Amino acid sequence: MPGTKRFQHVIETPEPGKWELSGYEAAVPITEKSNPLTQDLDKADAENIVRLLGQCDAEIFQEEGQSTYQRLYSESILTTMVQVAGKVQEVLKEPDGGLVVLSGGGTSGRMAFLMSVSFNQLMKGLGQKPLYTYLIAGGDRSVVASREGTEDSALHGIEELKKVAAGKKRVIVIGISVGLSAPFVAGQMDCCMNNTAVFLPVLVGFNPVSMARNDPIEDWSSTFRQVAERMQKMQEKQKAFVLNPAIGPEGLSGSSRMKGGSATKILLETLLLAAHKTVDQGIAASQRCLLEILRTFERAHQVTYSQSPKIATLMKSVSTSLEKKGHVYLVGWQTLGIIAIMDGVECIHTFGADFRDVRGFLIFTFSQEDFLTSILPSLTEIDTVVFIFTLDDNLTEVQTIVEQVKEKTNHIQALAHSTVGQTLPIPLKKLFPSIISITWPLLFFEYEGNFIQKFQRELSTKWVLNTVSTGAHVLLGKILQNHMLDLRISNSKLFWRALAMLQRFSGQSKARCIESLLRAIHFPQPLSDDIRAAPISCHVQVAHEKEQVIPIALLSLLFRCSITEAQAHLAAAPSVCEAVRSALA
Ligand SMILES: C[C@](O)(c1cnc(-c2ccc(S(=O)(=O)c3ccc(N)nc3)s2)c(Cl)c1)C(F)(F)F
Ligand SMILES: O=P(O)(O)OC[C@@H](O)[C@@H](O)[C@H](O)[C@@H](O)CO
Repeated sequence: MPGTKRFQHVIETPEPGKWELSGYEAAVPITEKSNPLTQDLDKADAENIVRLLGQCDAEIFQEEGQSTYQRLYSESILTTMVQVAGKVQEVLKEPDGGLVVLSGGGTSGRMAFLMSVSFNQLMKGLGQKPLYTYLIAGGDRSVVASREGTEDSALHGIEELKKVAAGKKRVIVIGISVGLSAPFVAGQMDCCMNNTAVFLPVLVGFNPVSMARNDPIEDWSSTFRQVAERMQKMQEKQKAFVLNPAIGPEGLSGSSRMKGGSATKILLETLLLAAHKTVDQGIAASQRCLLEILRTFERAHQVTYSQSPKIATLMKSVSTSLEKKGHVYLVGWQTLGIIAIMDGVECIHTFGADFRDVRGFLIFTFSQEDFLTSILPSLTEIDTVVFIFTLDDNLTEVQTIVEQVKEKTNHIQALAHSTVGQTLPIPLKKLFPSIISITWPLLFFEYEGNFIQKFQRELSTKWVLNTVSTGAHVLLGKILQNHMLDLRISNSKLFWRALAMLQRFSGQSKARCIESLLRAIHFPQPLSDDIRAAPISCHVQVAHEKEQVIPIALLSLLFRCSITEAQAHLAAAPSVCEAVRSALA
C-alpha cells in the first residue's frame, strides 16, 4: 500500500511484556538503546545524575566480556588502530599531494574540526606543513551552529570531499558517524571505494556493522550498512578500515554528542598521536604505544569525575538559573573556549533550548574589551557564569573579567586545569570560594605544544560541560525516563527516533504510531496517499517548523483521539511534561 516501502525497515511494536527478548530490541542499534543505568534519570538529584553519567562515560573503557561485541580494548580494534596509524605514516613520509580528511555531521563534525587543528599545530611545531583538514555537514558555518538538517545528503558529502581533495594524490578519509548513520559520511566512504588508487576510507562509529543504518538515503542507492559491509570486506586487503568498538548506550538515549563525541576524540587522538610520535622515532606504531595513551585517557575520567560533588553543584546553579528564566554563560580560553560554544549550541537541538539559554564564549569569539562592553551589561542576579581555563592562560585577562562579572552575578564558578604545583594567583583568587581545580600529574611529553596535555584537558572539559548542560535540563523535568521525547524533527534519523519513541511509550502498533506521527506533522492537512508515500525528507521539512509534534502524536495515541482533540487537551494542561506524564497514567 502507500507508505509500505518507506517504512519497511521498521519493526512491529512488541506485545505488552514481550519487549525483552523481542526481535525488535535485538535490532535497536547500541547507539539508540536505552541505557539501563539511567532508567530513572528523570528522578535523580544533581549528585546521582553526575554519578550516573560518570558511570555511562566509564563504559567507553570497559573491556569485552566472554559471546559478545568488540570494544575499545579488544585486540581486533587495537590491531585496526595500529594498522591505520601505519597508513597515516605512509602519508606523512610523502606529504606532497598527501592529505588527511576528518569528516562528520554535527558533533562528529565538531570533533573533526578540533582534531584537524591540533594535528595541524603539531606539524606546524615541527615546521612540517599541515596535512589535515576537516569536513562538516553544511559547511564550516556548521562547526559552531545547530544545523541538524544538513547531514541527510550523500551528494553533499561527496561534493565537500571532492572540493578538498583538490588534485591530491594520496588521501585518507576518516568518516565519523557515531551511529554508522549519516548519509553525508556514507557517500564519502562509497566514493573513496570507487577510487582506491587515490583514496583510503576509514569509517569510525560505535555500532557493529550488522547494526549500521539500513533505510534508503534519498539521494543515494546504497545504504550505510552496505557501504560499511563492503568496507569491512576491503579491510582484509588493507584498502578500507572500519573502527567500531561498542561503548554502550548514551545516558540520554541517542544523544551521541556525549559518549559518542568523547570516544571519537579518545580513539582518534590516540591513534594519530601514536602515528606522529612513532614516525620521527623510525619505528612502527604498536599496541603498546596506543595503550599508554588510552590508559592516560582512562585516568583522565577518574581524574575528572573526582570532582563530582562540585560538578553536581554547578549543575544546580545552571539548572536554577534556567528554572528562573535566566541565562548561563560559558567563558573559556583557547580550545576550551571552543568546546564551551559547542556545548551550548548543542543544547538548542538536544533540548529545544534557545541560543541564549546556555551560550559559549571564547577570548561567539569576543576579545577582552569587546566582551566587557557588549555582553557584561546584560547580566543579572539569577544568571550563572562559568570560567574555563588553564594556569598557562593569560590570567591577568581572566581575573579582570571575573572582577566585573562578580558585582553583577555572584553565581560564578570555575574550571581550572593545572599541572600539580602551579598555584592560583591571588590567595584571594577566592573570587571562587570552592573551584573545580583539576590538577594533572606530570607526564613525559616530548612534542613542543604538549599535545597529550591538550587532549586530556579538552576531554575533561567536554565531560564536565556535557554532564552539566545535560544534567541541568533533566532536573528541569524536560526528559522522560531517559529519553528526550519532545524533540524537533530536523533530519531523518530524528524522525526514526520519534517513531520509535511513539511505539515504545504507547505500546501500540507500527501502523498506528506512523499514522499518528504523520497526522501530527501534517495537521491541518489529512493523510493523503501522496503524503503516506512521501520521502521522509518531506515530513522532516514540515515537522522542523512545528512545536510539540511528538507529544501531540503520543497524546492522540494514548487517548485514542484526533489531533484536534489532542492539541486541545495539551493546551488544557499546565505543561507539556505534565500533560504527557499524566497521560502515561
Ligand atoms: C530506545 C528506543 O526503543 C529507540 C530509540 N530510537 C530508535 C531509533 C532512532 C533512530 C533510528 S534510525 O535512524 O533508523 C537508525 C540510526 C542508526 C542506526 N545505526 N540504525 C538505525 S532507530 C530506536 Cl530503533 C529505538 C526508544 F525506546 F527510545 F524508543
Ligand atoms: O555521529 P552521527 O551518528 O553521524 O550523528 C551525527 C549528528 O546527528 C549528531 O552528532 C547530533 O548532532 C547530536 O546532536 C547527537 O547528540
